[PDB]
Amino acid sequence: MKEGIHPKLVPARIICGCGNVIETYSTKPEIYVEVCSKCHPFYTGQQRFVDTEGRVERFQRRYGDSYRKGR
Amino acid sequence: TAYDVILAPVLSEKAYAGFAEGKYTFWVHPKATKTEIKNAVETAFKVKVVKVNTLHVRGKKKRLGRYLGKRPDRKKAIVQVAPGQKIEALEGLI
Amino acid sequence: MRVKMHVKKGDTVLVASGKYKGRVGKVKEVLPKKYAVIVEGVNIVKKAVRVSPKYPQGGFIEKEAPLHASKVRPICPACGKPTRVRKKFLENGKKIRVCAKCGGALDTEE
Amino acid sequence: MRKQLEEARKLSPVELEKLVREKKRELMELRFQASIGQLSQNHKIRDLKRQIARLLTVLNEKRRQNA
RNA sequence: GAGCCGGUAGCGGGCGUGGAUCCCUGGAUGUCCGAAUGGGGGAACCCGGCCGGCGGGAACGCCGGUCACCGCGCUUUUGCGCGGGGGGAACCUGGGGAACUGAAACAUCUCAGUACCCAGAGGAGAGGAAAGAGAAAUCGACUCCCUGAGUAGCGGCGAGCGAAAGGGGACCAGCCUAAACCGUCCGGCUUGUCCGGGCGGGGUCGUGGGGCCCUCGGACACCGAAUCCCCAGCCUAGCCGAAGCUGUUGGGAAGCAGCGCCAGAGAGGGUGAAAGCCCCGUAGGCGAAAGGUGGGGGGAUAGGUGAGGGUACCCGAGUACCCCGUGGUUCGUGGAGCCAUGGGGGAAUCUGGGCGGACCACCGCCUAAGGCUAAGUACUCCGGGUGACCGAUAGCGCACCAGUACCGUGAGGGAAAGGUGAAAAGAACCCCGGGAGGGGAGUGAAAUAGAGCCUGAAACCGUGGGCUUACAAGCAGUCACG
RNA sequence: UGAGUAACGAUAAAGAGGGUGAGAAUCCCUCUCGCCGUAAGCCCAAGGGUUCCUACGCAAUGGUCGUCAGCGUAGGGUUAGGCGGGACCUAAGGUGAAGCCGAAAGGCGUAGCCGAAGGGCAGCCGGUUAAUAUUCCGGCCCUUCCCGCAGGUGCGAUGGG
Repeated sequence: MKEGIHPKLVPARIICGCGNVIETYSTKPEIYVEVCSKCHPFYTGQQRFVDTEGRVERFQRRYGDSYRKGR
Repeated sequence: TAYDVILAPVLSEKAYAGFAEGKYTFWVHPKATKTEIKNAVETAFKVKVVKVNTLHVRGKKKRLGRYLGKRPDRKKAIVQVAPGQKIEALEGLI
Repeated sequence: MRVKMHVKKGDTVLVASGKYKGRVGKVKEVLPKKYAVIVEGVNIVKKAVRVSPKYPQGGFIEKEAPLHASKVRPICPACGKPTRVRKKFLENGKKIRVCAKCGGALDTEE
Repeated sequence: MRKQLEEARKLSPVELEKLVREKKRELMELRFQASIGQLSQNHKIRDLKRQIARLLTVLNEKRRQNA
């Protein structure tokens, strides 16, 4: 495997759909977006001790970095 | 099982002429090494090995009628030692 | 009629045939039954060559195939086969007590 | 031969392990029969091969007795 | 139990009740191949090492072993034991993700998360211990059935798709992990007291546990692989086993006859023409031995639990809530529950925090966010059985030397043909003639059943005959007279 | 069915004798024509997997018989110290320890390797067989390489040149 969170995963199924709204207002327009898409996170690592990459993945890193820092 | 014998005699006019000089016509295993072909004739059969030649050959010609068939795997190997003997016990039919 | 079969080389009269009056069989055989009443040959005109007897319509032919023996001649004709008196160790013989009380036995015979 | 195996049952090492070689040869003889004899020999060729197996076998299977 | 040396009959022999065949079980070498593993490479080729062995010592080949590759187990001495990885008719779960068609347009919808493709999976899967549920102030894994209306439901309120609770019933089992909290021993850390390793305790079940004190505990609950044994059954091989003759035509009879029996077995199939009692090891019943496997039953194993009270407090993923995003669930934003996750921000310990019913309340229930979970439906490639289901251009396209030939480069698609006849006794010689062929014979109850053959028609080709027809126009033909 | 008409793979044409055999314009021999000849020649390399050779075989198939036959029945039969290739090489290309990427199967490719008429790399004539052959024999020939010997020596990795 590759581009999961590494601890975990964000390879989400991605469906994209909309159009135009006009509802609480009154009239109703047309739109519909019966289609599919994609939507995904971010790469970057640092250090164990000495000479190190890391990799892992996005959002957790703001948490994520400290744990290994916490060892 | 790694056994010495590797061959059966072949029967050409030339093979029949083979003994005038000492060429030796043998149906053989489809993977015998010349050295085996040496040694087989040796300790299994007792000579000073000299001169060897050998022929792989795919099988030749057949029918039955109702279906189809062609002759299975075959092979030849030839040789003649210096002393001029041996196999005189073995040329005997001709 | 498989690896298992029936009557030994045996001694037995038969019935339907156009010959009836049987006795010894000769050689029982495999899936096609194949045995010899040692009655009724034909000819087969075994070619002409001296490798054959020279002037054929050969004389020994014995393959009246069907099972039909009135089995064995102990003192009876046809019988059912019951089974065995055994007594002595590994004895069977499926000796036939039906009317007559014998197996056409290996002891007394074949 | 009711007891083809017994001597074969008896032999324990190379003495057979070589004997077979000669004993193999006895059958090496049998290919010589393009048309030199090949009469009653057709049995003689047959299950004489069979013993050899056991000669393999007993070697093997006593090499199994060995291991 | 005793005759055999596959389909195939010849041809040359043998071995044999001092079991060979045949079957059944474990044996032992199993060429090459392919995840593929010594190394590459056009599958069926090749090239070596590193040991020991043959060849005339080694220069030359043979032998057998060992020679990856991942990921783990760790033994963190270049490595050890050990892990997988291959598929395989279907099977379902994930992950992925399609139109035309249907809308008599069609882009929303639909069909439909179908089809397909991978991933994974085991003989089942998956789910499965309740942040239920919905309304009694319930129930208490779930799935499978059928019901539950296709009503309650959702929308270009077009065509549609389509529940759950409840109720019945099937099987009817539930427990493991993190909690500095303590001890522990161990690692780092550095002066101890941060984190990390194991071990104990706890590691929940429904609001409890953690700790101090007091009554406390004086044992039954058997394994949801806890373990093994035993009845454990298939596997295989089996053995029975009842009981008619005689007459008769008859090409042949077990039909007709006559007289007879049988039996917890008159299913069926077979023997030259129709057998309950001739044969079929036909079904009644019984075997079987050691294995090679395992639910029921059984036992021991029972890890693992098996009292309430007191003080306040340290306790199931930090990331749930919220916002914008799409997902599911019958739910296409309509006000939009829930569970899902997209991003975005971001709180806390049983004074919780979520719920059900936009939102608030109040009412009541529940205690979330680390996992294995059987037996229960499904599926039928394999085996066995079954038959108002089928007969040889039906049935798989395939019934016996085929999905092989053939064709199509390849991707593929995709043939035709069964039965002579009691058995072959399948035709010796005879003669015509090159031979095939044909006649005699004789064979056989039938060869006008003799091998392209049971029986064999259809048109289409002949003769043999019969009747008529050469000066007339006519689809055809029907009627009238000869 | 039309049809024994169309058709007969070429406008580059043989004849006759003699034999053979059941039976020959087509088959075997002789003889004379004819035609190629810048190929309808000899030769290797792809193609393919048997003919070729011998006997008998004639219905088959050869687009006609056909005693012939590349058709049949079975047998026959080609081997390399140096011919070609493989145990050497490596371009593109392919491959793939890394390395870095994909919903999932994937992506590329560092290093090396795989892969030719490329390159490097050890000869030739005659002779006899039914058939093959510069590998069979004869003559001649040079071969990387091993051991054993002499002799000299600075030697030693595809490492760097």
